[PDB]
Amino acid sequence: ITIFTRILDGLLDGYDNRLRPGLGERITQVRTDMYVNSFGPVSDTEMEYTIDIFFAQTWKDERLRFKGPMQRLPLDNRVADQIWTPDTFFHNDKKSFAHGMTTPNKMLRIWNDGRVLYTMRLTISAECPMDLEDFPMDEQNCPLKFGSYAYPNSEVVYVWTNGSTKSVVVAEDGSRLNQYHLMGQTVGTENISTSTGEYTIMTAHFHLKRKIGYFVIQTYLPCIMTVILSQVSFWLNRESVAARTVFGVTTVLTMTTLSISARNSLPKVAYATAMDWFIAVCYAFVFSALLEFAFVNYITKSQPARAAKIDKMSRIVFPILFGTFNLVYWATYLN
Amino acid sequence: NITIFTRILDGLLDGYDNRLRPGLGERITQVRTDMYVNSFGPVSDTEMEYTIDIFFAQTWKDERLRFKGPMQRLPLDNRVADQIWTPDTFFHNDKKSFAHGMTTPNKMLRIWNDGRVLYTMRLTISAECPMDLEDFPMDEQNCPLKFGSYAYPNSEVVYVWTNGSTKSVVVAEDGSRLNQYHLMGQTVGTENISTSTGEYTIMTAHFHLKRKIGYFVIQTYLPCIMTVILSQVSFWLNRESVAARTVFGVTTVLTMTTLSISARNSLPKVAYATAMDWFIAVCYAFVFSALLEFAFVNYITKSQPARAAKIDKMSRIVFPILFGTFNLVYWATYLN
Amino acid sequence: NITIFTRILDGLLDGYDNRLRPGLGERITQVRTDMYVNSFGPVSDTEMEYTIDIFFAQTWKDERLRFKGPMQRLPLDNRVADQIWTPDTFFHNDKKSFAHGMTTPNKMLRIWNDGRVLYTMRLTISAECPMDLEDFPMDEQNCPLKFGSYAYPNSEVVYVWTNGSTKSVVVAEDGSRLNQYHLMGQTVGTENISTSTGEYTIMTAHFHLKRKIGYFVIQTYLPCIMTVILSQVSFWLNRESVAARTVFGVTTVLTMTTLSISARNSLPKVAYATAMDWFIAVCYAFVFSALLEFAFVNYITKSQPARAAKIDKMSRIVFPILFGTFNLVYWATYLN
Amino acid sequence: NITIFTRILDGLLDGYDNRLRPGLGERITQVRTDMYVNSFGPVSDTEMEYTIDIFFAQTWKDERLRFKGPMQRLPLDNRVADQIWTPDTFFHNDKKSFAHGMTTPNKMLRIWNDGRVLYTMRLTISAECPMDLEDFPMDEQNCPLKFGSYAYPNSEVVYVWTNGSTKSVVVAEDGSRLNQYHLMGQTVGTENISTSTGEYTIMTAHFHLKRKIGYFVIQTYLPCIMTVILSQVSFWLNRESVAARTVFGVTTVLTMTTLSISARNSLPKVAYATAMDWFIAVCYAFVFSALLEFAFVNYITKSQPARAAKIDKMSRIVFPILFGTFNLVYWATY
Amino acid sequence: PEGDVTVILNNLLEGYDNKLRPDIGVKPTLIHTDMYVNSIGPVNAINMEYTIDIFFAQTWYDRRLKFNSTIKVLRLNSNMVGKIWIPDTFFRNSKKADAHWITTPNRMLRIWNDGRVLYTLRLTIDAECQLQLHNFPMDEHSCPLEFSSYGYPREEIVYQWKRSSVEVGDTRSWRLYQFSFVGLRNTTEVVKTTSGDYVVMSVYFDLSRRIGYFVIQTYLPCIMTVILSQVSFWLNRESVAARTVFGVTTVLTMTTLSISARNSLPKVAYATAMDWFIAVCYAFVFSALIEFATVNYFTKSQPARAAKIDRLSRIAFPLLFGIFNLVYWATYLN
Ligand SMILES: CCCCCCCCCCO[C@@H]1O[C@H](CO)[C@@H](O[C@H]2O[C@H](CO)[C@@H](O)[C@H](O)[C@H]2O)[C@H](O)[C@H]1O
Ligand SMILES: CCCCCCCCCCO[C@@H]1O[C@H](CO)[C@@H](O[C@H]2O[C@H](CO)[C@@H](O)[C@H](O)[C@H]2O)[C@H](O)[C@H]1O
Ligand SMILES: CCCCCCCCCCO[C@@H]1O[C@H](CO)[C@@H](O[C@H]2O[C@H](CO)[C@@H](O)[C@H](O)[C@H]2O)[C@H](O)[C@H]1O
Ligand SMILES: CCCCCCCCCCO[C@@H]1O[C@H](CO)[C@@H](O[C@H]2O[C@H](CO)[C@@H](O)[C@H](O)[C@H]2O)[C@H](O)[C@H]1O
Ligand SMILES: CC(C)(C)OC(=O)c1ncn2c1[C@@H]1CCCN1C(=O)c1c(Br)cccc1-2
Ligand SMILES: CC(C)(C)OC(=O)c1ncn2c1[C@@H]1CCCN1C(=O)c1c(Br)cccc1-2
Ligand SMILES: CC(C)(C)OC(=O)c1ncn2c1[C@@H]1CCCN1C(=O)c1c(Br)cccc1-2
Ligand SMILES: CC(C)(C)OC(=O)c1ncn2c1[C@@H]1CCCN1C(=O)c1c(Br)cccc1-2
Ligand SMILES: CC(C)(C)OC(=O)c1ncn2c1[C@@H]1CCCN1C(=O)c1c(Br)cccc1-2
Ligand SMILES: *[C@@H]1O[C@H](CO)[C@@H](O)[C@H](O)[C@H]1NC(C)=O
Ligand SMILES: *[C@@H]1O[C@H](CO)[C@@H](O)[C@H](O)[C@H]1NC(C)=O
Ligand SMILES: *[C@@H]1O[C@H](CO)[C@@H](O)[C@H](O)[C@H]1NC(C)=O
Ligand SMILES: *[C@@H]1O[C@H](CO)[C@@H](O)[C@H](O)[C@H]1NC(C)=O
Ligand SMILES: *[C@@H]1O[C@H](CO)[C@@H](O)[C@H](O)[C@H]1NC(C)=O
Repeated sequence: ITIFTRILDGLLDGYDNRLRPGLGERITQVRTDMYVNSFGPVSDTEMEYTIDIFFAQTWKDERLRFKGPMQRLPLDNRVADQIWTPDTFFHNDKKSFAHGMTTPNKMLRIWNDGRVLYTMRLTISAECPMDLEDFPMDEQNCPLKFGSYAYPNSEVVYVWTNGSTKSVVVAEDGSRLNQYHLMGQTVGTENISTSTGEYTIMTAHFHLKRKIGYFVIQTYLPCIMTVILSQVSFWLNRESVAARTVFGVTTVLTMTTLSISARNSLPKVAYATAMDWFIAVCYAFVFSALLEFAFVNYITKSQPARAAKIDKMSRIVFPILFGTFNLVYWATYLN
Repeated sequence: NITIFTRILDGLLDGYDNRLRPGLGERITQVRTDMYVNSFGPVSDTEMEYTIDIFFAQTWKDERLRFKGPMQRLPLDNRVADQIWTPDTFFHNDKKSFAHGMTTPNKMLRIWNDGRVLYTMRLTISAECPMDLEDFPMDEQNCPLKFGSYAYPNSEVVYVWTNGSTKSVVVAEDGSRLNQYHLMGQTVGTENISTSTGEYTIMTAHFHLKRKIGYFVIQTYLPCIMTVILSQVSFWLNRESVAARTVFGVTTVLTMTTLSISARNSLPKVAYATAMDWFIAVCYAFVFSALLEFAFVNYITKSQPARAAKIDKMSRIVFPILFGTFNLVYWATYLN
Repeated sequence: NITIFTRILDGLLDGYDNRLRPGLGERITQVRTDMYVNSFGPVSDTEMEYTIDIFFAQTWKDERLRFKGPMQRLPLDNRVADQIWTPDTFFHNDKKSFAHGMTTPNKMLRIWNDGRVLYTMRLTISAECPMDLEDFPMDEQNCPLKFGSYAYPNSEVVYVWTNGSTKSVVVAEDGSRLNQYHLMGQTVGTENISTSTGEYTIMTAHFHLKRKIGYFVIQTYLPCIMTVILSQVSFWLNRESVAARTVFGVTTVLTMTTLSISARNSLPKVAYATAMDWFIAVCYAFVFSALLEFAFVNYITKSQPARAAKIDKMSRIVFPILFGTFNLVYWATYLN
Repeated sequence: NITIFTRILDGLLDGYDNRLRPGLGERITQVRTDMYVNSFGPVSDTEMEYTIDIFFAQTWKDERLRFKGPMQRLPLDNRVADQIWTPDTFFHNDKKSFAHGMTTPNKMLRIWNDGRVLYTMRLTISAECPMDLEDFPMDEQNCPLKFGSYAYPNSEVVYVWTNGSTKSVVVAEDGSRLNQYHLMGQTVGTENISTSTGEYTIMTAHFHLKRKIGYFVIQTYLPCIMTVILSQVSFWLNRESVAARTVFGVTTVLTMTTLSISARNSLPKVAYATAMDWFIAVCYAFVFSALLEFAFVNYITKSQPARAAKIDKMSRIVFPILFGTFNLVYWATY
Repeated sequence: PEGDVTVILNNLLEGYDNKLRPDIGVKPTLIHTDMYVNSIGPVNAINMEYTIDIFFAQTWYDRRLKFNSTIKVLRLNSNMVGKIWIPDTFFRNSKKADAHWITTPNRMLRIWNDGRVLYTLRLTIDAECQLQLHNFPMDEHSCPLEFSSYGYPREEIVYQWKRSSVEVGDTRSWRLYQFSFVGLRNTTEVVKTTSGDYVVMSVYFDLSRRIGYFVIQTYLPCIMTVILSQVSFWLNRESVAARTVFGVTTVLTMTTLSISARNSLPKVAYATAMDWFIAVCYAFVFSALIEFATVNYFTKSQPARAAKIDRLSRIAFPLLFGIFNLVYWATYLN
């Protein structure tokens, strides 16, 4: 134990953590790996998502070289503050924090070679802009851009470990989402010239497909059961004017209320979604049904044969014209 | 006396390197851990998480802390905890957590002559509780609390539960009450996991819960059951009162629609049906069927008044039984 | 003058070890505590908690801070509180709390020639207040506030309340006002609890409160009472107006249904019925009964017009009286 | 060598008083400022505020930092930023803000031989954006971002934009992220204001916005337009169908009432009517008038059946035209 | 200049005691306070509080900070506030108080040759203000902001204002939708307690509510619903279902409308001026239904009364509501 205390003091004695390793001589290469402990709740309304990861970085620091009986140096966060570490920052980060209980969740391991292994646990909320045209049969891709803030590529460079495959791992238990399937992950790296230098930002893309089950129960079934209800009016006689009216007047507003209700939970986007269109025609079908009764009742006294006919015909054309719409609707957006 | 203890502390910390765990290169640091749940915090189904207020204790041996003195132990504050080495235990499934700090950090350090350390602290932790809601609201859910070291694998630090004389996990009787759940029990566990940074030993604390049906009986089930019988009152009216019969069906059919959406708005946006959803689904079928009954009755009341009237009399007894028969099987199915 | 106090402070802190409690190995540090509630924070029924903004004072004697000087006290800032030893008092039932910091930390340190220290601070604390809501909205609740040392059992540190002159618990008339509750009064207590880490002396401050019924009279009771009276207006119509009579019942039963769910959403998800729940239940029975009354009358109006018509004439007087008598017994029961 | 830079830093910070601005008693400290909006955050109409994620850069010259060395610029971390003097710039209209901290504080310090300092940092800022919603939801809003020093007036510190006004503020094309607003453009400005603590130079960056009407077309206008059309279907029924005609009027008047409260709940509780309110107001008049029309015809249907019938056949053409013309005038106006 | 000032500061901090107030045992330090309100944030009657953004200042004399030099003032930043003595000023009715840390701690420290110190910091405060919203939404309130020393009673510390006691900023930036800033007054006093007799300093802000929102959100839909219920008078009793819908649905909406109105407001036990308006409107509607039931119970047998009731209701019911509206508004209008 006493031997290692002197090793640490010898490495940190006269060690300036304010300067990156290789300043003015070599670029600091940082191989990075990532393990997603859990994929956090995705907020469509806020166009963001949360993620809890173990973010590891390894670089070579010659000032930390040493010869001893051990092969490395398992240490705590205590030493991480005393040495130099990369100033990595997540570009598209909204709000994030490093877990601190029981102690700062950090790990420092130093090798005789001088290579440093520096991993930490982070929960990050980042922006994930979405296009919701195909909602709720939609797929989304959420990025995670990160890189150095003060050191361009001429001084610090990032690269993925093990190659672009298996560089990023995700715990199967932690990718829990109520509304999305986590299809897969793809990594990337690109240099970008900025007015403060050309930095190398590395990205981790998370592709997602939305689950239709929830909206089937909350929106689609309530709408489909309301359109068929409006069509029951056709099976009544024009003599029951009030009854026929109650059917139409109520089902059109039920359809209106379902629209506003179904949209309140979604982001206030200024364009229609696949759910909106479905609701739109369902409103047309119910409104058409009520308009059908208004027509028969207006001509039932002058053209009772035509008015009566139009009732018998509506009992078959409306369901087919709606049933055929669902066939094309669900086939188009699920293809 | 006070000056004597000042010298004891100085002797232990003189040349003490808290950056190194006890037994580096000599012995693996074994950390026996105990836990006391001061309160089991609110469970958030929508957020799939739960809160918990615990006293988390860890005890290990540090040779450098050997002292000889009049007193056997050393009741101290958090001030010394920062000066000595302590395990870097962390809760894997943690969402967000913090250690209470008022008035001072809620921490306790006790050192015995042997060198054994007792290190306990107060923690409020929000952790993930993945839930399966197929049998909701008559389901049982288990919320884990897996924890272990972050920088020291099993080859350097090992965790173990308190073997005897202290129940490994304790729950305060004052704190365990929950508005929506019964806290059935707790089960502990220990497991090794091979990772690219070593094989760590995570210790688990499972908290098992079964949901309370009282709230949903009154908020969803009774409103649904009272709405289905309302739709059946239509049978006690004459076919001549088409508008009246219509008001019954259209109104109860939409009431059932509203109850569905309302009951699901408060719940997590899961993409699968629950036992409550099915219950609502059939209750919607019964009310829609009742309206469908009048629509059929009203269509043949002029051509077959004997049949139209006859089915209104049997519908008055078949519908309640056919709904009552569903409740008998439904409540027996999920409540046994 | 100023330089004199600077040297006094330096002499007291010179060689002072704040890691050790005063009297370690000779005497237990007794901590006399007083409390002044600057404001009683909002009470959250849903979260089963309450907030409170208090001035929390602790006074003990430190043999090491004895000094002789001109003035008898030492008005100092918070800067010195960190340099000396202070008790590690913590609130057991605390959920989340914080110490006010603007403009400077709300803390005060006063040292006397004797060595006695006065250490007071301003704290806003949210603590658990478990409630039994059987008598809701006519319920009385008692919210505790347990606190004590975390690292020092009774063998090392003990807490005690102040004498009567310095009232143990005071509550500012400016702060106790609550929109939904009356703060009846406060009672203090002290008790030892044997724990696996020692026998600690926890001191409790209980705050008793009864809910204000005004809000629920306007939001739930009147809408329910007016909806049952509305349903009974159906009796004043003729059976010939079948659709009209139906509109009364069908609408009022759902009006009562909606009033339930609306009144049911804002309250904590408790799995048991409250005094309000039963009230809503009876109003639903009276409204549903009114609609069922017409269904029976309309069913026998063709065969027994004398019986059907007469029961409509008595329903006008039995329903209001039978409901008025229900309200009389209801409101009398839960008010006493 | 690394050791060479270690001595350079110590020599500069040795005896360095960061409590004093550079050029104290000789020259006013000029601070050239640049800004890059990494993302334009959500605008909260209810809260009359907006969020923004920027890289806020400030550059000044400090003679005390003049150094001679191998490399002519010194790429450094935040560690040194606290040890030297930096401007105390503050955003006047700031509500609540914070500097990103992961993995390390998002800050950058670069020093040159001349003594010129470059100090940039990443900030997420929530600031006040007072709005006038008379033309809501067809409205344009401008959100400011006033900033300047807190303790140094113009006599001690002065701010100026980089390379003139042009290109001082940039916005990432990926970062222009608003669901409900278009980010038209940005214009900068500078002004001195005399205050009881001195004459400070505040610098402002205005962000102009035009609201997107698409969301409200679906949530408010169409429900209103289709509900008035629903109410007018009543004219095509006979006065004999009193209950039916009543059901139309009774229902559409309350539907229109409900839509107002619903549409109004999401908006700021402003004490003046918006373009949406008026639109809803007339749609309520159109539906209520239709119900009143039936009450009139049904009141005279027995006494003047020719007139009662006349007003029905007349409502079928005058009501739609008067509403269609209103939308023509309404939508054409804005 | 720079070197001189550096030595003046070092020579004033060597033997200085932050932990000791000036005039300790000699006299009571006088603190001349001033305040500039940047904005008045949202009022939250639910928790009986309100937000406020201010530049708060304290100016005391400290003997230990006397320096002889040619310069007049030492314009410095916040880095010196922690290395000198600062009053323990705290706010007695604040629920929470926050400072501003972007870009630097939003504080300034100015020192004169005389020993006078100017210390002002930016603050945002959530102060508790109990509201007697009985005349709501026609209610008038005044809300305080108390602050005193936490540990130095009257003998040790004392406060007093300037003639610039308070200074308000641009009122348009202020996010006060339902209220309008009118008044601002200051008060000094000494409150006695167990720990001592502290001199407390309060500043009241006077706010008068606006009806615009509630007029559109509540009063109008209430006024139109009672009217709709009275259109039922212009229909025949033959169409029983028609006029039954009129009454049943209108009592339904006036009910829902009341709950919708109170939901967004604090849960006060007593009744407000609006609750009364909503209550009597419910009576006007409920009274219209029972009127039809009475007329219906008489129509079949005795069409004498059943006919003249509607004739009089069409005059009284509308005219009795308008007189009530005049009584209501004029009672609170002035
Ligand atoms: C014919 C016209 C009828 C008049 C218009 C009717 C207006 C009332 C519609 C209510 O619909 C609900 O509104 C909630 C609040 O907007 C939504 O809550 C959901 O979404 C909200 C916003 O994202 C969240 O605040 C909630 O927690 C979440 O449950 C919910 O999904 C939606 O069904
Ligand atoms: C007939 C055709 C039209 C369909 C029906 C339209 C109306 C929709 C019903 C709304 O019902 C409410 O929805 C809230 C959410 O929107 C729920 O809030 C609950 O759940 C929310 C989200 O979980 C929380 O934010 C709330 O605090 C909590 O009270 C609440 O329980 C539920 O009664
Ligand atoms: C004429 C008969 C009587 C009618 C009385 C009114 C009937 C009920 C209308 C409710 O309308 C909803 O209210 C929500 C709550 O106010 C709004 O939520 C929206 O706005 C809220 C406030 O900004 C947010 O809290 C929510 O998250 C957001 O979804 C939502 O848009 C709106 O449609
Ligand atoms: C037939 C019997 C009666 C049945 C009544 C059922 C419907 C209840 C009416 C709901 O009205 C809405 O309630 C919201 C609360 O649920 C309010 O939200 C407002 O106030 C809430 C609490 O202050 C906030 O949470 C919201 O963001 C804010 O929009 C909103 O203004 C109000 O219009
Ligand atoms: C994958 C990567 C190198 C970026 O990860 C770490 O470097 C890291 N950092 C911390 N930990 C790890 C390892 C690696 C595999 C996942 N993993 C863990 O989950 C874990 C565990 Br089970 C217990 C204690 C520490 C860690
Ligand atoms: C059980 C366990 C070892 C895991 O617990 C602690 O080590 C611990 N840590 C803190 N405290 C305790 C004891 C132990 C029993 C519960 N208990 C307390 O509740 C308590 C009390 Br009443 C007052 C002061 C300190 C504590
Ligand atoms: C009673 C106790 C020792 C527990 O007293 C405090 O803890 C305390 N701490 C600070 N202050 C107080 C006293 C106590 C009585 C009311 N009171 C105050 O409210 C107050 C006031 Br008005 C101004 C300045 C300081 C204080
Ligand atoms: C434009 C301005 C001077 C106000 O900006 C900076 O001074 C700054 N500060 C930090 N960074 C930058 C550059 C400039 C362009 C945007 N930009 C970045 O996005 C970036 C990146 Br990709 C990686 C590392 C650092 C930065
Ligand atoms: C007069 C008073 C003591 C109440 O003064 C402050 O409290 C204060 N403290 C800081 N600042 C101010 C002055 C006051 C007038 C407006 N005003 C400012 O807004 C401001 C500005 Br524009 C820039 C830099 C500092 C300040
Ligand atoms: C970006 O810079 C790195 C480091 O010089 C280099 O390896 C890489 O090839 C460059 N571009 C791309 C597209 O990889
Ligand atoms: C973990 O590894 C250690 C060391 O081999 C062993 O003693 C222990 O039994 C293992 N635990 C499990 C759960 O496999
Ligand atoms: C608490 O401890 C003291 C000292 O041992 C004892 O006198 C007192 O009776 C104890 N109180 C309780 C409730 O046990
Ligand atoms: C400062 O000025 C006063 C008044 O002239 C004088 O008494 C004192 O000696 C001077 N101090 C110094 C350091 O010059
Ligand atoms: C209060 O404010 C007024 C107006 O500025 C001022 O004249 C008066 O002196 C102030 N009074 C106090 C006690 O601050």
